[PDB]
Amino acid sequence: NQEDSMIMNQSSIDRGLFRSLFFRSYMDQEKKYGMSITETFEKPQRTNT
Amino acid sequence: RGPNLNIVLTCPECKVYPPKIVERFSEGDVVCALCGLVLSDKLVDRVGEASNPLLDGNNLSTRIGKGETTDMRFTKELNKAQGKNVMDKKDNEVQAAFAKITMLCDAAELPKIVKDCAKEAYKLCHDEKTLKGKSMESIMAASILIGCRRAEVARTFKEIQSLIHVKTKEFGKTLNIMKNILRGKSEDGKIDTDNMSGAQNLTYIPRFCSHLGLPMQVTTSAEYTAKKCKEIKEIAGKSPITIAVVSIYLNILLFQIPITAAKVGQTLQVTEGTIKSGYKILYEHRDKLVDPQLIANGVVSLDNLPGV
Amino acid sequence: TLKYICAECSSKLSLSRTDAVRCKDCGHRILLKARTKRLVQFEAR
Amino acid sequence: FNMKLAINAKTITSGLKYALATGNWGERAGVSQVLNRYTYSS
Amino acid sequence: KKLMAQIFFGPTYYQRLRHMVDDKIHARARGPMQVLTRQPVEGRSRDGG
Amino acid sequence: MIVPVRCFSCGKVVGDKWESYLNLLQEDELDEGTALSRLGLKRYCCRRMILTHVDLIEKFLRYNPLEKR
Ligand SMILES: [Zn+2]
Ligand SMILES: [Zn+2]
Ligand SMILES: [Zn+2]
Repeated sequence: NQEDSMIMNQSSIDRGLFRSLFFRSYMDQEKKYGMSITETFEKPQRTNT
Repeated sequence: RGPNLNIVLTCPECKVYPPKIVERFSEGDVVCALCGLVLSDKLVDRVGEASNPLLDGNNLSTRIGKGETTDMRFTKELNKAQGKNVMDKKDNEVQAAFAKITMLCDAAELPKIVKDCAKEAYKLCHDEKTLKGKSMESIMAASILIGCRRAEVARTFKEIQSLIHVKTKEFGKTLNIMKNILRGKSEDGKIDTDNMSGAQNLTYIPRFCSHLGLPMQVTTSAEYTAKKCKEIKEIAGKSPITIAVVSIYLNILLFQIPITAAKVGQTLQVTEGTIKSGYKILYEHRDKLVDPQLIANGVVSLDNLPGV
Repeated sequence: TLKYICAECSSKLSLSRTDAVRCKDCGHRILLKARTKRLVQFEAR
Repeated sequence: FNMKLAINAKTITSGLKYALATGNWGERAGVSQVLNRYTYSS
Repeated sequence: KKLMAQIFFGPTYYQRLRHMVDDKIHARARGPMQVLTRQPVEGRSRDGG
Repeated sequence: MIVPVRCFSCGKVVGDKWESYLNLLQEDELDEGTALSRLGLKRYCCRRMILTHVDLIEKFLRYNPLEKR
């Protein structure tokens, strides 16, 4: 714990001390590039993509 | 008709063609999936500006403006000199048309996809021998109509005429010409789906109901009534606007909303006599014009519809 | 088709790639993909 | 004269949106920021 | 065995801060390069140097 | 959000005493110190576990379920 470090109890951590949830969100849109080219949400195959 | 200048990555050792190639982007490598040999290394993943090469083609231009220190004299004259360029004059006409299309599409509260399609329709259909004796207003109004239809948010002729002052005859002839041009460049150079057809009445109902402030349940019933209204030959030939309005009116009185035909026709700019005239035809087939579930539950009964 | 859930009326829907993203009952425009029905394993630590 | 074209509602709508989306108070910087939601006190 | 000294011991309110090491540790042997200068790219999230 | 199962420091089970703790506070009109000792929580490590717990799950339960069966 020298020089601004600390010792934490592993047993306390095991029981849930200072445990947290993390959430991350991902955004995506189906853009239309004018009148001809358009995108779609799909599961692409290796033979056509 | 030109030099090849094509690079194809293949494994010299495996010699299998075409090869299995994996792009280890994190490692910056292109490696043969079978033997592991690396084929190319040091692959690459504001300093520039973006442009759309579908509405502007190839045209790089830069503006002239003030800086942190600037004299108005130089700015005024440089803009004066830049305006007098003969080559850029041709495309400025298209850009000016784009500006007015954007203004019309923005004053109409239309989505960005609509104006992009409208501008693309203008560019493709412009600079052709067929559309040279027609007013630019007809061209713009027709392009906007096409753009709205391509976006599945199509409007009506009257709605577009509310902004762009063009009478019906020129509007129709220009629209027919532009559609032929787009079809012509679709084959030689897609364009249309089930939506391109004129009637497509089901698309109008949600907005017409919104203008009247009806609940969503009535709108869905109106859509069902309009969808089934095409089985009757005595009404099927009517305009899609009347087909949608009469169906909406039929449901308005079915759920007993206190809105009279005098205002329904005044709001949707449709003659009241036409509304009531069409309503009479949409009374001999009521059992086929009301959703079975709604009558089954008990929300609506057919005796709430007055009979003449 | 795949099953979704309305975010306001909690109605379970079945949409295809052609159907519009909207609740056919109440008209909401936000749908929640239903939870997967395959079991998921978790350590109790 | 078409009153629907004489008045462009987009002028008011964009100017207020652009100035609030960015911090650029014009047509000063940093006037609008993404609200911290890391914790209630934040 | 007893510690020769006596320890100041009691409850204190501590807070878990936003900085976690697992969101900072990153190493690069080789990886993508920038298009212009052809040097390692910037950013841990992009496998940068 | 909900009561911890164990005391962080020593691991004594404290997740079976929340309702007993609340009932002592409400119906018996006991002070929180007396209630903590009546529940058998002697070490101050265990006392702060129940004394400083915020029951947020009650707030979360006010929102209507995302998916009803
Ligand atoms: Zn190989
Ligand atoms: Zn719903
Ligand atoms: Zn304890």
